[PDB]
Amino acid sequence: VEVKKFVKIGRPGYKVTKQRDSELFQIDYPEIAEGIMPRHRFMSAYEQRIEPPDRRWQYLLMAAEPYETIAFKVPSREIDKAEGKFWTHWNRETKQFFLQ
Amino acid sequence: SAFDLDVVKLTAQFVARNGRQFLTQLMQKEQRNYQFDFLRPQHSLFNYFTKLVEQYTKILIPPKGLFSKLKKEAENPREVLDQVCYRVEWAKFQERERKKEEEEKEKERVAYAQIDWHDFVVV
Amino acid sequence: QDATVYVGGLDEKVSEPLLWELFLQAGPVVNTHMPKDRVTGQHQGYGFVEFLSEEDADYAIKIMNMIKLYGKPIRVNKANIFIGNLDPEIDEKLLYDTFSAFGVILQTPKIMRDPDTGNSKGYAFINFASFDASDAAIEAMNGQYLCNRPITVSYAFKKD
Repeated sequence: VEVKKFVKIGRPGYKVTKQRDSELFQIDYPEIAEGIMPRHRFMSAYEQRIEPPDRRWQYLLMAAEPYETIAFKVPSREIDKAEGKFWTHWNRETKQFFLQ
Repeated sequence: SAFDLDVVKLTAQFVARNGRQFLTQLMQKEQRNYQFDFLRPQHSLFNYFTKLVEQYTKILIPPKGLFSKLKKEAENPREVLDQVCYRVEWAKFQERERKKEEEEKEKERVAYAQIDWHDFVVV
Repeated sequence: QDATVYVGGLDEKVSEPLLWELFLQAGPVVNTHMPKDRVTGQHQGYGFVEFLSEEDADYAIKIMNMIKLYGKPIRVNKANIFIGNLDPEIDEKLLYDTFSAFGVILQTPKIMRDPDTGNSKGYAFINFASFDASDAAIEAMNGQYLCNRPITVSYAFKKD
């Protein structure tokens, strides 16, 4: 409750770059100067501010404390894993966030 | 489980005297109709066989007792006490690093459970 | 207790002579026991089949394991995260292997058992290493298709 109320929200413009891999998205974020890594989570389209019709898909959204959350819709059922400690990385030297 | 451990120790003793990575005394034995399931890395015994091969390679070191004699660990209790104190300090530093990693994971879990998940933006 | 096999996951179509008739091909089932509830007055899904020999009970436990009887996962056995509606065919090692795909387990999990039979109660408790594995279990495992039983993973204790 204390961390959610003291979180500043200016909502800057994020820079996401997707690429279809085969065996992965790159989000360019500014310097946050904190140890809190940006977290990704997959949610449903049933909850919204206006609740539009025909919403039956899922969206993976990455969020950070000084920046706004960037969400990408996934029409497929399961093609990857949205876990944080499994297939995600955050280089604080170049401030590059990657998720596959 | 004594026969399998003895076979793993014999394989680690025969593989440590090799002059190359693939030119060993166990690679030619696989083609000589000798069943050895511990050579494949898919088995759980391969992780112990690799540690046995590493111990056999460390038993062939020049300060391991082949052409030299240890004097600090064998004739100085103060050096052993200093090594034990350094190991205790390294264990305390590893415990402090694990506690710092647990605190960072708790802070990340507190920050992830307090962010707004309704502000979705698709660009 | 050794000659008797505890069966779990019985629906309303299964009855007391029906389990003895189904277990007659495995071995000489001498008696069948079904504990009745106090509020509903019916079986709670768990029962016992007392046979004559222990080899027949072992064959019934190795033959009728994880079977689909009356649309229910019936299985015979030798008589902070909370998981509900779990199948009795899984063990503690099987639950630890199933929970190892999501996250790392801190120790061996434990499953609740009935004070009368002692095979399976219906709920279990498992603890993860960190909160990320608990969030991955609440996101993915809370609703995943198990062995003919829809499980439900939830948080045991949460502070607002």
